[PDB]
Amino acid sequence: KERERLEEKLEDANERIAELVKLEERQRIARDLEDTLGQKLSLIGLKSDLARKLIYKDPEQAARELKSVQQTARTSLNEVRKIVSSMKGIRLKDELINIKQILEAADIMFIYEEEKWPENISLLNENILSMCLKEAVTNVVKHSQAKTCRVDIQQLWKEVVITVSDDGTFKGEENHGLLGMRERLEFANGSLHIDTENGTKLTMAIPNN
Amino acid sequence: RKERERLEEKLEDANERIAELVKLEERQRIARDLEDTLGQKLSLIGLKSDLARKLIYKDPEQAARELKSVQQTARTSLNEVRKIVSSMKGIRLKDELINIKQILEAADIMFIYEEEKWPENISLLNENILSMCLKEAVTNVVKHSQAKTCRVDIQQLWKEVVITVSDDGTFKGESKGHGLLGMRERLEFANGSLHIDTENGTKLTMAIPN
Amino acid sequence: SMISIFIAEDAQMLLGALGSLLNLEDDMEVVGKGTTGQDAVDFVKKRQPDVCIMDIEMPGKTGLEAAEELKDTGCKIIILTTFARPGYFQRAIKAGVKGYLLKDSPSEELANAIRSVMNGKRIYAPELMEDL
Ligand SMILES: Nc1ncnc2c1ncn2[C@@H]1O[C@H](COP(=O)(O)OP(=O)(O)CP(=O)(O)O)[C@@H](O)[C@H]1O
Ligand SMILES: Nc1ncnc2c1ncn2[C@@H]1O[C@H](COP(=O)(O)OP(=O)(O)CP(=O)(O)O)[C@@H](O)[C@H]1O
Ligand SMILES: [Mg+2]
Ligand SMILES: [Mg+2]
Ligand SMILES: [Mg+2]
Repeated sequence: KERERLEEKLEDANERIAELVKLEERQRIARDLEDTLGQKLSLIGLKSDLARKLIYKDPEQAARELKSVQQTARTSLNEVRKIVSSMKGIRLKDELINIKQILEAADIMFIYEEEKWPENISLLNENILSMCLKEAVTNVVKHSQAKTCRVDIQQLWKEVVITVSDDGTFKGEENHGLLGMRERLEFANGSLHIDTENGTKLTMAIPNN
Repeated sequence: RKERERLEEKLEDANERIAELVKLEERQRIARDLEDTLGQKLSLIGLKSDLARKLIYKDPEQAARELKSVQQTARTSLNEVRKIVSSMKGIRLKDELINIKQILEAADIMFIYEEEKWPENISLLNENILSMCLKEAVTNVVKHSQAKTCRVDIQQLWKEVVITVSDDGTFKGESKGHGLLGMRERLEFANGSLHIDTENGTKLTMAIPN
Repeated sequence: SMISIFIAEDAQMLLGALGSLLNLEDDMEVVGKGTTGQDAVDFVKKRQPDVCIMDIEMPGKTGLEAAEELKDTGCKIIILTTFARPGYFQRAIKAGVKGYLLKDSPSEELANAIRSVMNGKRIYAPELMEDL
């Protein structure tokens, strides 16, 4: 079919654009990593070279150099641990704690019962769901005037489904955060649906396993 | 008339949100790779340097062997970071752009530029020549112009990259081995050119094939 | 008198450097080396060393999976990781590991944790406990 050849062109065009955004980010990270770990690694190389040169000539000096190499490597591994943790984004279990604090501070009863917790969700999809969960609850606090908010997070079939419902009143028109959440979920081949009859209920799903 | 302008901001922002997700997807990928490569190699470096210290007196030949491996692992570990850039073209000039921004800010001269306009498909040699010339054009602005503003434009026009460096100071010249002759000689050897306007401050126009 | 140790680490450079660093101790001996979680289960069930040094991410069976299979053996398992990834700590305590340390620990601190583990103590790195 022609529909297939055109979908191939569509996939490739999206891919070309994606590769450019990816590369722009790749260069930014490369600069930050070189800026920080660059000198540290170079110093390690130099001191370990100098230390080798002194093994026989001045073994005490070689030992001093190796103590510094050891220290520098340990502290650099610690910079890396810091970086990797930051790069991995937001964890859904941590976002759950944020929304409990927010709802309690807003005097809205928070109802959550751990059931079917997602076993292996990708870090990216976990970060997207964290963003959406934050926004769904921010909307409850800002607009609903609810006295109760219910959050369910379940692994159902090959999707992670989060439902956020409240007993307040919907304030929007028939047709920002709502478009933002729908766009971010749909980019991840997920979905966002909303019920505005008995308060407001958002159902967000994202593929997983 | 103005509901088109307000509609294009929704388009720009929606594209931006999607871009942020692709950026984050890449960020997570690099984070896994770092953990696997760099993380492993740093743990090894720490261990081998510890073992090597333990052998200084006991077996100095073995300590030397360990230190050769530590040296190698550290060098390759820096090359991994250097490699995760994906050996891009456009870097040298992009790094010189950062140098001149720091230099002009330190000299209290306003720097006017736009990063969205820096050619990528330029040869590494011609990129290095333009970096040299851009450095010197800005060094001259700082040293001689007494300008309060410096404007740099970098444009891909036809089959050339054209860099213009202008300032609002005053030209102080009326020579052999100095920057102006040097830039002109180096550019001309690469089949490029250097032109100068000294009426409203000083404006250098350097072009190089691409 | 001599602590018999089996080392499970998929990265040969580190597996060899750990064995070299531990064999320098007067009261320790590396009785076997493995690169997978199955290698650890096979040796510990057959040879029964006092201690088993176990990396987490290895092919076939992880060190955490291997630790679960050896939970009710009399072998004291010490886990070694570079990164403290979420759930690793909770799975380690549920599997009953006696130590959970960082690979980059100085040899002096690693040998000390092996002695403490042999004294019946549980040695967990503060970095690795998922509350700072
Ligand atoms: N849980 C909820 N309860 C009641 N009304 C809600 C609601 N969530 C959203 N709304 C309504 O829908 C409108 C659109 O929500 P949206 O999240 O897109 O923007 P916003 O008004 O919260 C500002 P921003 O999203 O940038 O923080 C809100 O202004 C409000 O009237
Ligand atoms: N941007 C600028 N504004 C004002 N005067 C400038 C200028 N660029 C150059 N000039 C003038 O032209 C002269 C020649 O410049 P040129 O770059 O060749 O040598 P120089 O004086 O900067 C030493 P060198 O180039 O080795 O660093 C300068 O001495 C100065 O009087
Ligand atoms: Mg909102
Ligand atoms: Mg000059
Ligand atoms: Mg490993």
